[PDB]
Amino acid sequence: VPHIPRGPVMADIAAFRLTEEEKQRLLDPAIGGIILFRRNFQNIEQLKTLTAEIKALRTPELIIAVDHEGGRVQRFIEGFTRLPAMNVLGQIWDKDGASAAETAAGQVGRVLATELSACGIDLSFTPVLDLDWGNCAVIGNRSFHRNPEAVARLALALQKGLAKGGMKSCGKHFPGHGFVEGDVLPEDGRSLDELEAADLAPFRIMSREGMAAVMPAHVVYPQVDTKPAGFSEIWLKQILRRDIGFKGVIFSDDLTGIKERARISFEAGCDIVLVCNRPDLVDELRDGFTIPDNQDLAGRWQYMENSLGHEAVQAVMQTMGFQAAQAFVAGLAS
Amino acid sequence: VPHIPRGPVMADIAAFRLTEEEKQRLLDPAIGGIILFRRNFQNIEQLKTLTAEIKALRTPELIIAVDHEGGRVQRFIEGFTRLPAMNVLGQIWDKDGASAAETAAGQVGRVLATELSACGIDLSFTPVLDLDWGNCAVIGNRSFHRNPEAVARLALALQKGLAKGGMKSCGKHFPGHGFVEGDSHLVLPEDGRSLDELEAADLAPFRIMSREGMAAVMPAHVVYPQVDTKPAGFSEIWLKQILRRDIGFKGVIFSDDLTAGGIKERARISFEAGCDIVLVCNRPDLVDELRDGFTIPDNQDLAGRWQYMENSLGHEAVQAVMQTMGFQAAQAFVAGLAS
Ligand SMILES: O=C(N[C@@H]1[C@@H](O)[C@H](O)[C@@H](CO)O[C@H]1O)C(F)(F)F
Ligand SMILES: O=C(N[C@@H]1[C@@H](O)[C@H](O)[C@@H](CO)O[C@H]1O)C(F)(F)F
Repeated sequence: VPHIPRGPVMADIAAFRLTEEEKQRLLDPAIGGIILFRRNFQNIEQLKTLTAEIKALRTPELIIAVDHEGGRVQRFIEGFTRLPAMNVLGQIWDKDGASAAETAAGQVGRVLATELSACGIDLSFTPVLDLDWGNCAVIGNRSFHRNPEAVARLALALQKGLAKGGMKSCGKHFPGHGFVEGDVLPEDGRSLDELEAADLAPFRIMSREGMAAVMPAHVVYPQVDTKPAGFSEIWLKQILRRDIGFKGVIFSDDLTGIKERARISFEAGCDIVLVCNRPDLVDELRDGFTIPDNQDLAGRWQYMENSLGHEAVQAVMQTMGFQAAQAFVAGLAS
Repeated sequence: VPHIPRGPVMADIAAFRLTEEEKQRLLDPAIGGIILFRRNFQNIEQLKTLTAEIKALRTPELIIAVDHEGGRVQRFIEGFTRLPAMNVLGQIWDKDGASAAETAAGQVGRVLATELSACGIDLSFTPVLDLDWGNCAVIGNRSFHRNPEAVARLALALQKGLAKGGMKSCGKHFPGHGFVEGDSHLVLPEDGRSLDELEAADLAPFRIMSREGMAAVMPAHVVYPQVDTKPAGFSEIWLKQILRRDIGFKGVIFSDDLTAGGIKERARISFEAGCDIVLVCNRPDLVDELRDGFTIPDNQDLAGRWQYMENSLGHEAVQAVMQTMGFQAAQAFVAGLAS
């Protein structure tokens, strides 16, 4: 079993089981992780087999992630608790108050993460920290709430729940996707002060409380930089690293030539580039790829490794407390 | 004032007032209409001035459109009634019944269209006819409902409201965007279902709206491999064989946003697939490239298809109607659904 450092590329796979070609691709030193999608899911036992064979290829084991946010963003349905959209939690906040909403968010996080942890998944790319300005359809009900305080608090409560389930968090989409219209490269014309007073606050607060990663917005904020955030040294190095003090992973979000697109991502401050639905572009990228110097990469990947062992998860899922959490969360979704 | 037929390209503009270069671009015979966005809106009076100067360039007057669906898709906010998301109408359906929901949809349509008609707008790109399968975040609350019957009936009721406000309808996104997952922004999703599955559900609102006089359709940027390997907006099977021949739709088929392989070639394959009018947004450079030496494809139905979309209310008539108590009550009712 070859020992190769996790590379800075997160790739993906076609279907339910690895092909031989995929195995060879995943052994490339450029690759450090995998993101899964609904097309990779048949049932829980198949998923376990898939994650095991991915993990068996090399050490440190490839980090495996998925988009389980809730509502209309939940890749794996059958055999999982159906998760509510995050704005459901914000509706509880408005109706029953912060305390009930936080409690509910904790349980959603716990169920979400634990069920995925049982299947060999390391991380869900959640939570969305974008504010619901009522402008952006592609975010839509994926946002907790309009109000930064509600978003921050619900996100923190979800994060604690995720940690109980073995998982770190990934805040999306830095520095805030909520204000633009999105239904192209959108433009958010606001000033940095306007963003600091609202959209950025949940990111600051989550970073302070141990958030593992961030996904950047594919959005230009011209008053701060002419470049989209995911390609901006100002956003990623000057604001996120230096000003906010964030030490976790900065993902590039989807780059899908590719070599040049990746280069500018890394140069801007991204640790890991995502290349989804395009194994051809992954093949093009990795051929003659030089791994950029990043002494923090290894630790940044490792912080995201799932913190629960397989047996410990099986035990927790047998408890009455967890099963009650499952039924509570199921009830929010219907 | 030059008399030029409306061309098959729908373009756009940069900001609040036309520049001289934009005026010259909009006189090109390749162009037949304009789509507006939030960046073109400062306030109602500026908007009126903008639409007037667009219309003054040529005859037949360039058709002007905008995306006013409701909820998180409403370009012009200040000075307009805030519109509810379409799923709010589906919630009324579930709670208070079809009759109350249809009535509400009629008022939303009326307010939506009338306020835009006051400003010189011809058409809103609405309604969404996609079904809420609980899969597609980008559609999300933009869909009326999960159930094809509810979607069809709410859409028809909205359509009658729109017509009261001077406007035709544009169904989105043919043949149905509801089932794919969509929470990236720039991927090409795949809907693996069979044609029969779509006919039993997602296609039915499109059939019904077509029969009842829907003026246009926007295609889904989605591949349905069991029917064709091409995305719907570039598929002869979807657009000619299914939409034209089988469904009998006679209105406008708009293209995807074509924004390389080159714009000329991308437009060519759109027209060849069955699109009447190509959209080229946020890229006046590509519109300039496209129109230079452009040969207008032969389409004897184009002129009538554009004209069917012209606003049916005169500007003064709309200002009068908006002073009425009945319309102001509609405004307050719709405002209340949004809050
Ligand atoms: O929102 C979506 N598509 C939008 C349309 O709704 C809109 O009328 C048109 C014009 O601006 O451009 C597309 O990008 C989709 F649901 F297809 F992703
Ligand atoms: O949804 C958006 N971006 C998504 C991320 O949320 C997601 O975690 C990632 C991995 O699948 O892929 C992006 O496209 C955006 F809002 F940025 F458009």
